[PDB]
Amino acid sequence: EDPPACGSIVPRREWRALASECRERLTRPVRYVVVSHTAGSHCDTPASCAQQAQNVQSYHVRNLGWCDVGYNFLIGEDGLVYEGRGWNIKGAHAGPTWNPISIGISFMGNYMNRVPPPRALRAAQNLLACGVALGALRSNYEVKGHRDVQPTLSPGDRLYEIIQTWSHYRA
Amino acid sequence: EDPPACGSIVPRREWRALASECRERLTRPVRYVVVSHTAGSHCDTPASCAQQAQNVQSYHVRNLGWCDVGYNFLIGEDGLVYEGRGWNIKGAHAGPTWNPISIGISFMGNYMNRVPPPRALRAAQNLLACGVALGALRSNYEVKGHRDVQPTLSPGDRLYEIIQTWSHYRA
Amino acid sequence: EDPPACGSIVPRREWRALASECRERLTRPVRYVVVSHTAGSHCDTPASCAQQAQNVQSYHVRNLGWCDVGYNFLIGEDGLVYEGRGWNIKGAHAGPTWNPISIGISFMGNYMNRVPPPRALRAAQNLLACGVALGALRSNYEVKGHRDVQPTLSPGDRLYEIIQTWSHYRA
Amino acid sequence: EDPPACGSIVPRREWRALASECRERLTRPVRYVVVSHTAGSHCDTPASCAQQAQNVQSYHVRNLGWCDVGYNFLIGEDGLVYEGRGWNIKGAHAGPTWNPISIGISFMGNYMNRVPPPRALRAAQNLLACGVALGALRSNYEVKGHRDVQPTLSPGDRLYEIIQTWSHYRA
Repeated sequence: EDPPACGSIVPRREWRALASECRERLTRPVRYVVVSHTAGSHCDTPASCAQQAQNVQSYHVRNLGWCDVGYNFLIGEDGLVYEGRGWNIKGAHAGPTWNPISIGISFMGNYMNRVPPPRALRAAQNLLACGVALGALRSNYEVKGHRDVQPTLSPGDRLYEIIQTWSHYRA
Repeated sequence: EDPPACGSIVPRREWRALASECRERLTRPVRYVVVSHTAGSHCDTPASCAQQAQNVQSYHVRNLGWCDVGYNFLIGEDGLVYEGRGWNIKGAHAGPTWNPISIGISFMGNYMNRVPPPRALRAAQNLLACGVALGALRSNYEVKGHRDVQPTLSPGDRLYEIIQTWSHYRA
Repeated sequence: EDPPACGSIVPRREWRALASECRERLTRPVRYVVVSHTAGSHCDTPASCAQQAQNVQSYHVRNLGWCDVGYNFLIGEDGLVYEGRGWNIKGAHAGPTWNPISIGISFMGNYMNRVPPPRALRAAQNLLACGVALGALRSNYEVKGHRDVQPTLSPGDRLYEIIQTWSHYRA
Repeated sequence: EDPPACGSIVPRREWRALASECRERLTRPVRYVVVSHTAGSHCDTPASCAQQAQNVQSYHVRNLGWCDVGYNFLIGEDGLVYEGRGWNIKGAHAGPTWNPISIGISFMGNYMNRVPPPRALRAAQNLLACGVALGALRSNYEVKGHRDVQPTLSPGDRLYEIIQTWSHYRA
């Protein structure tokens, strides 16, 4: 358990992630959930997606210098949700104006002309569900697309195309 | 009326199962969950396990002439749960004295001397978790080994050896 | 084979018992008998008792959500023995360590400051005789006080005094 | 700011308990608390209760054969909490289904027709506030009546009426 029914999340110890060092904490009942993409390479197997998460964190830790991978959760097309900063550590993912008031979830890969498979979309929503259930996400949580809050191309034309569908998407 | 953060399941319409011919139902809160293996080939990709599902369902349908895949849910080493007969229909999985009062989930593989991967064990636990939230299983469901309800090595020595540690395993 | 009759037990059928869902079994011969009371309200007629018998059961299956009334037999001031889980299925009456190895007869009522009418005593002391002849009980079974194996006042204070008198009472 | 600030519990070695013999560990945060009552004699002086506490202990330890006073914490009408088997050791107080996912606090006495003094009602609540501040009790724990999970009158018809009023009582 991770208390309630938390839609199968892969713990850090499992994708061989480097120890975090982030100390800033999210004031908890979070309201917004910004959705993005990594614009990087994608993976369709648990093995390649654990090697892929690794690739993203190392770039964030070793190269850019941050305390840990900046997303709170990474979603692979292997239908699995990878753990990042978790439901409590404020993540660096949408800018200073949004990082402390929202959870950040990123779909691994670049979705300009490519749509993520149903299992990712499913894994994603299922991850939000265990969010409310946990008491980290207000049942009245609002999902904004990365574009919506920053001058950016992500989460890809196609991936942004679908998030507009979600019962919680917002203007 | 009552859905608390269930979990994510791969729909038959995705692993392309055949049409179910079963029309017999399980009476709702179900009290027992029987765990078993298929003593078949494992698979560690959403792709491969979309076939292993079929292999199992067709063997059951085409060769034993059953109305559908035997178990209510199949579980892959890929870390995803495959929908079998689901929470509503009675599956054929552990003798006539046990089939009408239990949910039968089965890890796809011959776990005689092979422990299933963490993500798989995680998949199953979470599945039963959804079970409760959804309301199909009692809050006090009782996970029982296959070999506990009838004469077989199933669900494999090492897999059985592992489920006895589960919070809901019983006598 | 020796018309072993002592059968004069009201059968589940007769007191309108809800169908049991219990399936684990004792092993005959069974060596111990734990005597408890229900600390509940007493009845003294085949009518008012098949009433209480139904009540004690709804409390065990409807409230505590158990697979059936927890005792193996219920004695009534009406002088009759009411079938509970019976001689073969293991009840839920004295805890993890005794439940597996013992039958649990319980007197319907609260014997903290009353002595069960002779009918009840005769009824029970006779019920044991049955267990013996049929084989359910070791010819030399040992009787225990509910409070003997669990922190409680059961089987009542004066009723407790009385059983310590029985031939088969053990330490 | 926010330091331990736990209320105060009488240590084991102050009321003289025998050495504990238990090794089974609770897994914390624990989310359920089951409120029981010894159903025995009350006390109202740090002297009489410290005595009463060991009575209860010998009974569970030498009589029943158990490894230590069944409960995790005993509440005295003297306004003081007596350390039972503590915050992290599995107790024997509500059968095999709850003993491992709950903490067991018992009010020394019998409240079937006697309301516990306010001090008592404040010592037990203060203890709970403590258990949350120490991360022993999940922040959103639920209080259950001993009788809501097992067949018994415990904690007492009036004490039971008292706790249902509680902000965490959730049957």
